[PDB]
Amino acid sequence: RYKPDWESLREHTVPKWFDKAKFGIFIHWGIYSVPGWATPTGELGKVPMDAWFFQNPYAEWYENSLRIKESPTWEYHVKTYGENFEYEKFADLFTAEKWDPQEWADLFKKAGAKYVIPTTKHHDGFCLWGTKYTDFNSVKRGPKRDLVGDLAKAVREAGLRFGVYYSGGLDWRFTTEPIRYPEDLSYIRPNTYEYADYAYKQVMELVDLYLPDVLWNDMGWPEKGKEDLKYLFAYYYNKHPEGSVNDRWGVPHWDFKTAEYHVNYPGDLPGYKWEFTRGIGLSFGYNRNEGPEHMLSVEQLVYTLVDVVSKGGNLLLNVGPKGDGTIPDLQKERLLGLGEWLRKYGDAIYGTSVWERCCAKTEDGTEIRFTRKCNRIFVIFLGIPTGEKIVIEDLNLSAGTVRHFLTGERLSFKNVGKNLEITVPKKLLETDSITLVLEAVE
Amino acid sequence: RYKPDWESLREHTVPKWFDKAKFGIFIHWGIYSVPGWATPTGELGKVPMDAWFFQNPYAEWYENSLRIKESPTWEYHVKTYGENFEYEKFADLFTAEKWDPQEWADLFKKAGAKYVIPTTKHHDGFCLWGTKYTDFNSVKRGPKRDLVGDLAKAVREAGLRFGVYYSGGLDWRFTTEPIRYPEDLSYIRPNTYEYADYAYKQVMELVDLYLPDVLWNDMGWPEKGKEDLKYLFAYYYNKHPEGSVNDRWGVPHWDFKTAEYHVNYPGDLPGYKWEFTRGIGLSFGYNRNEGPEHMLSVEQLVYTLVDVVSKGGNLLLNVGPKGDGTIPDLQKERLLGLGEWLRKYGDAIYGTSVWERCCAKTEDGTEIRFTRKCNRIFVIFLGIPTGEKIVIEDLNLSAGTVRHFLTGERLSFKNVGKNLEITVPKKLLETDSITLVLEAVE
Amino acid sequence: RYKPDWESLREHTVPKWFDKAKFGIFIHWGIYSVPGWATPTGELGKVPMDAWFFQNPYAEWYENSLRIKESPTWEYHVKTYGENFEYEKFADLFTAEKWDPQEWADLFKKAGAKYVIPTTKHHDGFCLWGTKYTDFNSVKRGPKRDLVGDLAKAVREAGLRFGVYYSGGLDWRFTTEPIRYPEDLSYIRPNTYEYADYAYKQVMELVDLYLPDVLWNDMGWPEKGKEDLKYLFAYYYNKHPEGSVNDRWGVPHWDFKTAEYHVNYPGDLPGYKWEFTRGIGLSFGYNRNEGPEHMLSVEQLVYTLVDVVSKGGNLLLNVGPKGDGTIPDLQKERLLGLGEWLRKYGDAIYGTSVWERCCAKTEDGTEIRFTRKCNRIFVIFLGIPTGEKIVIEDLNLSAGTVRHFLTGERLSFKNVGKNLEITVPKKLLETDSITLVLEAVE
Amino acid sequence: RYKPDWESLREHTVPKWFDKAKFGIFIHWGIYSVPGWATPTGELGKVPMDAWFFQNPYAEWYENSLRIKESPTWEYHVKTYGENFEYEKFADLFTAEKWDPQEWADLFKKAGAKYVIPTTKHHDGFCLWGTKYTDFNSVKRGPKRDLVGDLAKAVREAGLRFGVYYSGGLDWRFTTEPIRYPEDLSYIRPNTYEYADYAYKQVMELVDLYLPDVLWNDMGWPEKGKEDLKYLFAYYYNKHPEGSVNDRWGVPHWDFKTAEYHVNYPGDLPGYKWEFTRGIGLSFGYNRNEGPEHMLSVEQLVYTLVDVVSKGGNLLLNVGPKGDGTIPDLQKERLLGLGEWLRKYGDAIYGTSVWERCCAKTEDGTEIRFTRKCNRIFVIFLGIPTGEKIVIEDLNLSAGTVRHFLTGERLSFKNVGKNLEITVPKKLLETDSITLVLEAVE
Ligand SMILES: O[C@@H]1[C@H](O)[C@H](Cc2ccccc2)NC[C@H]1O
Ligand SMILES: O[C@@H]1[C@H](O)[C@H](Cc2ccccc2)NC[C@H]1O
Ligand SMILES: O[C@@H]1[C@H](O)[C@H](Cc2ccccc2)NC[C@H]1O
Ligand SMILES: O[C@@H]1[C@H](O)[C@H](Cc2ccccc2)NC[C@H]1O
Repeated sequence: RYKPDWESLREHTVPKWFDKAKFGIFIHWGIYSVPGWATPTGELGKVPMDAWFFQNPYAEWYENSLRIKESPTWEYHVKTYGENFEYEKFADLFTAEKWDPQEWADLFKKAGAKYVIPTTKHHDGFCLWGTKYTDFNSVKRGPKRDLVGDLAKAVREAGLRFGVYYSGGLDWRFTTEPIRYPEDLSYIRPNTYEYADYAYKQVMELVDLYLPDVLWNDMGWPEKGKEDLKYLFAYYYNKHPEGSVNDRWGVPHWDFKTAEYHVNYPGDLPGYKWEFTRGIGLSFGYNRNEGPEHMLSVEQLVYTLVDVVSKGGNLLLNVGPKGDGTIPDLQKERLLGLGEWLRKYGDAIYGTSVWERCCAKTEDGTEIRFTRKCNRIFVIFLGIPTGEKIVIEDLNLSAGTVRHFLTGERLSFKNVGKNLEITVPKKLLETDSITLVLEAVE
Repeated sequence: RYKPDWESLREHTVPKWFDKAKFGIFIHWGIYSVPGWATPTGELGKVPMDAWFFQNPYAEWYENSLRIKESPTWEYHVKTYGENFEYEKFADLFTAEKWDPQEWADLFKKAGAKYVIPTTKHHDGFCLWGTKYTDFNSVKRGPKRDLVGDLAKAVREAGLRFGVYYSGGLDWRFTTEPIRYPEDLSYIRPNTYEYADYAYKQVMELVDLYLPDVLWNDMGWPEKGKEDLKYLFAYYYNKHPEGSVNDRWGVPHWDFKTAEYHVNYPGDLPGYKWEFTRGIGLSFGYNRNEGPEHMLSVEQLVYTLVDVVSKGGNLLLNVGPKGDGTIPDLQKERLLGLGEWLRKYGDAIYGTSVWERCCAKTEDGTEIRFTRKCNRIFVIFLGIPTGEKIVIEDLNLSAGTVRHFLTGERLSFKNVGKNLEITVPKKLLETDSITLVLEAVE
Repeated sequence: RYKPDWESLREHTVPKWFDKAKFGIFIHWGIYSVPGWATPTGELGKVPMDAWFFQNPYAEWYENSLRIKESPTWEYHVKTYGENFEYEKFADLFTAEKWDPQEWADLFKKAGAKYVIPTTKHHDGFCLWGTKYTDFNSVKRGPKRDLVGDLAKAVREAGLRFGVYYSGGLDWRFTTEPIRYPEDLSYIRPNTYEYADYAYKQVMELVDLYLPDVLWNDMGWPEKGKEDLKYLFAYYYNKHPEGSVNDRWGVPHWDFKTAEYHVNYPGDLPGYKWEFTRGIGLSFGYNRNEGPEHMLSVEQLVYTLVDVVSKGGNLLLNVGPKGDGTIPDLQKERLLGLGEWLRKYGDAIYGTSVWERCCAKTEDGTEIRFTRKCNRIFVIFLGIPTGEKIVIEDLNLSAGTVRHFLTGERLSFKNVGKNLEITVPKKLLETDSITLVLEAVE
Repeated sequence: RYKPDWESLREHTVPKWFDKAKFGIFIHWGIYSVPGWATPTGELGKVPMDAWFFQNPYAEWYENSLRIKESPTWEYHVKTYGENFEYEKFADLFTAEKWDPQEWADLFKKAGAKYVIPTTKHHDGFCLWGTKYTDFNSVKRGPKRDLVGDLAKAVREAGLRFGVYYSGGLDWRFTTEPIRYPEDLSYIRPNTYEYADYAYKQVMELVDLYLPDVLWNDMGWPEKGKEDLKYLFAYYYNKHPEGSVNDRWGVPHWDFKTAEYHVNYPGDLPGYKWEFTRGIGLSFGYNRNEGPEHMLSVEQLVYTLVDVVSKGGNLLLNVGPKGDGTIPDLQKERLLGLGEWLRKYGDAIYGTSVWERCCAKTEDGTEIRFTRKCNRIFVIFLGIPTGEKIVIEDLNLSAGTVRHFLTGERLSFKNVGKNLEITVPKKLLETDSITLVLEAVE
């Protein structure tokens, strides 16, 4: 039994399943998905926060942007929907007409994901389950359906872990003023006792109805409610020990940390479990303005996951569905392409551990990432070298045998000084897809 | 940007407008205005608090007095309205039948007021705006009108600053026992988390709907809610920097202090901005039992404002309207009379600063008050001397020229020892009204 | 960098070296070592606490015991040393005349310990290093030597890790009344701010002077100083990230938990790192009353270690030296015994991880424990079976091969139903020492 | 009387004398003044903090620097003084052989300073008065003199106000590890209750012995002592109401805020009193490596002061004396320069208030600043224009007359559109020194 205190909850470490899953699908879907619109300005960590909230590239932030008059979103809204059309009104057009959960889970399984996390309530405070705590949810409005639940059955049928995203820190149903600058976030929050009780009841509800594998909170937890978390975590873990919890509660406990786009990205191995999060494009919620110029390429996705994994993390890729319940093809294409590379190279990703170091580079700088599996050292090149002679800078293998991962073919190598040279026959190099993968056994 | 912490809110000082306004109208109007009744016992600071709540001379306290059986109010109520008539029932007779806000603002402008503050919710918890937090408000009951709002438009059209009074500390809708002695106030309060949230939401609502120039709280703020105030003040000031806030919250911040009847009245210059408050009569809410024997005279009003002003304060005079929305003539007379003296002598009051000292007295003790305006020193006599030779005790003017304020007429004066003698020709003395005003230029 | 807050320190998990060490030596050595006397009552968890402190079997508790008049220790003292003989007088008799730190480290290395932790200050508050915060230390009294530092140099040259034990929660130099019942521990403590600073300054000083590998606190941390630990842990981890901290501070953070004698002993796999501690006998400090009847036997030491290791823990075995600095022969014998067994079987102990289950037993009740090392599963019998037929209950191996560990000889086995039967040829059975160890590869 | 609580202390606003003084002298003088060495890296706000403490340009940080092995300061020390030479050894070389406090005060008076504030104790914890709480002070070591008191007597006889600087947040006598990165400041501090008492007792003692006009704390106040400040401020203000306090205590109360070099510098009118501080050069303590290339020029000092004053602030210019007590010539020259300009233009600086705006510029980009004194508006050009035609952008004066300040000569001007043009006859332009100053009366 876990007890309701930080010292006792320290005992709960991140579950083996999570540590091994390596790749998950985040899903930001809500009434904001309907206008599904945002100025695709850039990447968090790259856009000056002085203008960010006024040129918000995150479509889930539509209501906050709409509250800022004379903001691209405001202009777009009045021209498209009209001045008199309140944000909340989108819960009526959000009908998920063409939603098939089994199709999503199927697609996430094909894409190589091992877990899925949908936004159950994002900052606009609209809920995608039949909460008994508010009438602004998907059962009484829009869809008339318990999306969280039906999706949880599907992802589970597909044999995938299911977690929940929940906006503990922000709920615009409790405020009127929009966020215009980062500092605003320190005072424009629900602030009441009532809201702290609401968050607590709602996450308890998610724990009772769905017993998720992950509690992924966002934007901190209401100060007046931080202490409830001792009770909620004990309760949760006691019902579900292999459950997990992220680091965005603003309290002493968490099972794994998080890093967003540029924000918090580790340069080398950190000493704890973490998860990198990002959209395929610049937004989490669907943005009709994003085209391929904005999205990552399959090649880029793979390089990303491999880098995140060689560093001890998991990659939580976000997809942003449309109001009708369909997943844009630009995003479906890319999921399938990552999926495909994972079918071929899964074994060097899933279930792996960090090695002595994460990184290395060749003589002409192709970047190299490492992962472990007991005595087997996977060597992953972000790309496929042209030459057959290959020179890895600063590295000596103690191992006796290096093998070409996809074929098995033993390879010739020798510690040439402070480096290691290996010879890969073009017939092999020609077989790899996106990444030349070697396998060393010391 | 102001931040949600006491140290950062320290930066907000009392707005220039307030410091210069000098005189404001407080308005205590509510369902208590209908019985409009109280035993006119005396002045706060003069009535022994051992009997005060049982002989309450403040008519807005009607419900508290009514809850004390065998109390003059209780007797009067059962004879006039009946045992079976609950206090709350007055919200049905409170119909403001004859209310014209434009007429009030007009009258307050003529009376010389620069700002106005109506009680939006007094201790009986009835609200004079359409709050969404309670059904006991003027839109759903009584008037069927948003009094706060309609009055805010009017006072603003009249070009006057508008603030709000709000009973943060007491709300009898959350208690059943009456206050019988001062000590009772330490435990008979709403006390719940819910009430702290209610106050916070309601003042936020007043800030959102009306963005007042002044947040005038009363009776302290619910202990469980004091910390919200960091957030509310930052929020408020950030929306309205020239906004102001009084000192009755029981937290580290405030823009100006307060003093009631005898309670907290400074003897000389204090080193911060404050505001003296009092009714024209002994009550704030309308009291049909008060006659002129109870009210201040125009002469007394003027002497009061001048004394309060020479000491750095503002005078917040309270008027108590009737249930029909009309302002008793006894009170209208006096407002107009103060107004009249302000038309003549405004320039020695509005926009002034304290001088080296506030006070002085003549040889035969007519009291004298001082105000400044750069190098111009206004010298105000509380009354008009008969003689022409005048002797001001303990004072030497360094200034070269003294002038009779109303005419301009240079006057003859000399430092005669530790005193100053001046000669005012009766033709001049005969021109002043209520106060002989001199003007010195050093 | 770690930051001074529980959330950030959570980032620091137990160092890999500690997780893999499995076996460490504790050393209770102090002026109490001189009288080196205690009644061998029994084991913590088995002696009713109503009598425990009056028949204290822990000899380091001599001063507490002496403070209880008419207690075995009091009588013993009066008779052997006299009434005029204060406990602190032992600091001068504690001369460590025959102490050779390098012999100790040689000794601890032979026995198999991978780390050593001496008491730098026990409840009697005597310090075994030249602290600058007290004169009651080994540099100024007795030994005229920095025991801690001199021992650190030696252990480190033997290639073993060094940690320190510090009695943060109790210090008899700051109290007068002895502990008679467990409940006394709740109010009889130093209690002052001055004591909290002292404790703070002393651990800071140990960090600064010897940068220990483990900070082993005991009896909790002074309530007034609990918040100092955020700073101290951050200070310590930023200077020594591979450093570690136990769980006896009473704050949200720890790297490994502790169990003592019967107290807090897990029956199956917990999910965090812990360490078990006990003496070779019933006391931690030297007890000249203890005979082999009170000590564990090499066989019991071995079974203790295996049991602890199969459950994720480390065993911290305590050694109680004499005031002259020699390690009593009954204890030296036993270390050597354990050390010999480790020489033969250590590869199935050091560097291992837990398996799916920790335990199993033979049809005839010999106890079995498991440990893992990748694909290799070590099956350690707590003793050596007689028959060649071996039936382990409730167990089926999927593994293709099962080898007899010490020789490597493949063995025959088959999953006979819900059990597993293996045949161990007497020649092999006769080869093992104390424990029959098998190796299975899946 | 002030009461010991933030709400009541709010009553104390910044004293009129301080608001009107505008210019003050800071004096960093200590044993660090002896080595008087530092690498002139640059200005705070412009040197990346990742390197800052290893190339510290603030010479008073010598001990911190010395504590970092292989740091310019460490090398410099070892080479010049030796390894066996501890920093505290400088207390004995700090003999102030040529110190004449009255020459200093004469000097500060000529330069224009209206108040002086010497460091009574800097981060190295050496005290420049005969404190009774430490032996590390100027009465017992070095100077054998009460520097603080002797300097207070002199400054006060010169008719200037006296304040004290006290390093409440840092004291290296209580720590061992140096600050290497800004984040260290969060855990490397005295941290003990004993230190909080000490700090408390030492400021109490400065109040008691010299009743300073300003209490200038630095680096925040020990967390354990924050609540002591309610008592101390109340104690101080009740003994000296015209006393004042800066904003580096980290509690709800302060009389004026502070900005340092680039750090916290306002671009336009804030709405509270603040003070700007910087050295004549890059360091506060004497740096014998600094040459004119590192110092501001009299012209830059003047523009600095005008800019600060037009924005509501005071400039606290720092002077760094030598261990013998003489003020280096490059700095004396500059004070005198500033002092001469103040002799001519001071009436447009001392006693002024801010105007509606602080700034404006000429069509040709010469910067302009404004200051007020009732109806008089001073227009200070940061330099002297060449043409006689002067076009100030975005500005219209309602004022009837515009005079050339130093002479009084009426000038011609007209609001040519959105600008204002004035003609300054070269004879006048040639009369001004460093800044063309005009005077406008409305
Ligand atoms: O859209 C949400 C937001 O991007 C947060 C991160 C964030 C950080 C700073 C400003 C806005 C948003 N990550 C989770 C997303 O669901
Ligand atoms: O009627 C209210 C009450 O007089 C408070 C002052 C007060 C003080 C002590 C007892 C009762 C009331 N001032 C504001 C008025 O609206
Ligand atoms: O003597 C110390 C005591 O055993 C603590 C545990 C303890 C618990 C309860 C009573 C006495 C002791 N563990 C370490 C030993 O050094
Ligand atoms: O050396 C002191 C330091 O400049 C503080 C400000 C400061 C801030 C950050 C690092 C070092 C110093 N201001 C007063 C000076 O005496």
